[PDB]
Amino acid sequence: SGFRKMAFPSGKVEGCMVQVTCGTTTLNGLWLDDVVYCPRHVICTSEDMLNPNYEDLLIRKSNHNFLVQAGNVQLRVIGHSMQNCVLKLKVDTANPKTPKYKFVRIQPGQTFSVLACYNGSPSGVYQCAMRPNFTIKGSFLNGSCGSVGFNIDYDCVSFCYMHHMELPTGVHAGTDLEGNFYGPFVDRQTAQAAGTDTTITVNVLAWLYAAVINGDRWFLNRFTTTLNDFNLVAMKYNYEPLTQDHVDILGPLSAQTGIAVLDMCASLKELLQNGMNGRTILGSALLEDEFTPFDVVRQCSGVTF
Amino acid sequence: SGFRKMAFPSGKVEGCMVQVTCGTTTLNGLWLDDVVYCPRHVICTSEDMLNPNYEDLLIRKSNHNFLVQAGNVQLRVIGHSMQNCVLKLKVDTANPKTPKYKFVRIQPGQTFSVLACYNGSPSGVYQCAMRPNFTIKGSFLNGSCGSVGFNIDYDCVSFCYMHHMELPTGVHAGTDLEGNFYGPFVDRQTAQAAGTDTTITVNVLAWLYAAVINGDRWFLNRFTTTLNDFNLVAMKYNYEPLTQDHVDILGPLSAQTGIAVLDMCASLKELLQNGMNGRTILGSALLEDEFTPFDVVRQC
Ligand SMILES: CO[C@@]1(C(=O)Nc2cncc3ccccc23)CCOc2ccc(Cl)cc21
Ligand SMILES: CO[C@@]1(C(=O)Nc2cncc3ccccc23)CCOc2ccc(Cl)cc21
Repeated sequence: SGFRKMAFPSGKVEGCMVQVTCGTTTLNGLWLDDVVYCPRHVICTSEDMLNPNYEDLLIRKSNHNFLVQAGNVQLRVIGHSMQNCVLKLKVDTANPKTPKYKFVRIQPGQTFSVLACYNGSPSGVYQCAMRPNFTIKGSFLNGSCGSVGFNIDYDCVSFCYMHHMELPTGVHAGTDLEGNFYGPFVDRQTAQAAGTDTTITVNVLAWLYAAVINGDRWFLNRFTTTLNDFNLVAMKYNYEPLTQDHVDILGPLSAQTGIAVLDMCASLKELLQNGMNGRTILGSALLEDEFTPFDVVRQCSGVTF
Repeated sequence: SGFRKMAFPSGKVEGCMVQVTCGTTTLNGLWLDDVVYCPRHVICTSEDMLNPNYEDLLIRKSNHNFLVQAGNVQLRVIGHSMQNCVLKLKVDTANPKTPKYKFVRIQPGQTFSVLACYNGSPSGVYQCAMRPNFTIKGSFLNGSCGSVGFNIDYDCVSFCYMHHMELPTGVHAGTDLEGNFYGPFVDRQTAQAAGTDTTITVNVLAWLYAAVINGDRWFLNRFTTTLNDFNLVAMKYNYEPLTQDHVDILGPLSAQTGIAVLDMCASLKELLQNGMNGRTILGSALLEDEFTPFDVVRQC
């Protein structure tokens, strides 16, 4: 019993974190095989950030301008190139701790673990979701750029996020490991803002199934709803639309608890329209949307890596 | 910016998790140097659990009755001894992945990371606090016994908890790594219950200081309180008493934000009286008590 916000074990990623220094700037890099990946903004001064021409700034750098430190060992950079907003530093040593890995681009609503790092040293691990507005509500201080987000599927690490920026509201923006930003963000010090966000409906439903599995049933009711009527209510409360794909994905949890997905939607509708009435669900007074249906099944079944 | 419930990176502990099997029972063990630590209840059958005589059950076991698996490698048990409620299995191989470590017994209110494991394989990592009633609100299924709690301040892993039991309310009980239970619990299936839980007041105050550091001030007020008047109020909401030690520990956060500890106590009293009025503090509609003053300074 019990239901916690749980991250994947971070060991496979810890063995890939390195420190990347370019001039006065130090941030984190991900060392996989003979390449160190890091935000291309590592080459910018604060003035360069105002309006950077990354190709022009990079052409002025040599391999020896990039200092890469893996623990207490300096790696030698033997090549450098840019792919979108990520800088790829070729090094002369393949990382012996390189796990089985893939680069995957996730969709909003998907969760992942973040290994927050400073000076190439892991500091903490937490779980978060890619918001519908493409930001993450992370916890990152100055020096955290290059920290990565990942999932583990069997023995394979799927890297899905690299940290680049903090927006004025304190939320975060980054790229996939191919350097493509999540969201309409750019790696430039210019006015940017997180758009209006919405709640990840399928994840709230998954978390309500988790509460039922853990013995919390007060919110259940005799009612059901149509998918269209539920989506009218979801639109009203700034919840993401629930698709037939979401309903299908919740099938296993629906079969286990005996509560049809549309039956759980009618519980959610009542919670949106009436609140919790002083009660809590899994120790929360808010509807939690950072557990996917897969996270709920994994946590309630004890999947290992 | 941002404030998350953050666990320590688990890699140093992942490299210590092994599977321990004794007869029909399989659970997790912690392999440090040439010793594998695990709950002594691994030697019990479901029947033995009501009134086990562990000394008598253990004397009947030989080294070959314990199967220890580290990944896909079977380790050879060359000795076994019990220390309180933990079984220590001496093995013929020192763990090459043994980090710098220590065993520390924590106090209620302290937080730690749990690396939940099944069959010697890590499943996930999360952050816990030792509740005032000596239980932890974990996430543990059957097979999770032997999973450990730890902190990693400055490259040294301080192991503070080993999982042993789930109480009827779904909360969890365990021991330190010397096998001493936290709380009045025993490793037997006799009727046991978690005592009435209370809120960790010093941690709620630390988290309010985290909220001020992150730019939120809506809950502040023009009032202060005496420590005794605060405790008289807080006790009515099932909050733990705030001691002068707690006030001293909050000194650094008080100096950084410019909000005296007793001024923050007055904000807490008001929050308990009013609720949040539809507002949130650091993304929460409840007062969070699983961040210590040390955690707040580390993260902010
Ligand atoms: C590279 O630095 C920037 C940044 O956001 N960095 C940070 C990222 N995370 C947490 C931060 C906490 C505090 C201070 C900075 C943080 C700030 C300057 O302008 C920009 C502009 C664009 C980009 Cl892609 C990054 C940056
Ligand atoms: C030895 O296992 C017991 C147990 O609590 N195990 C568990 C520990 N964690 C999570 C659990 C989730 C679901 C099922 C059991 C769990 C159950 C029998 O009585 C007892 C009595 C004492 C002790 Cl020290 C352990 C136990």
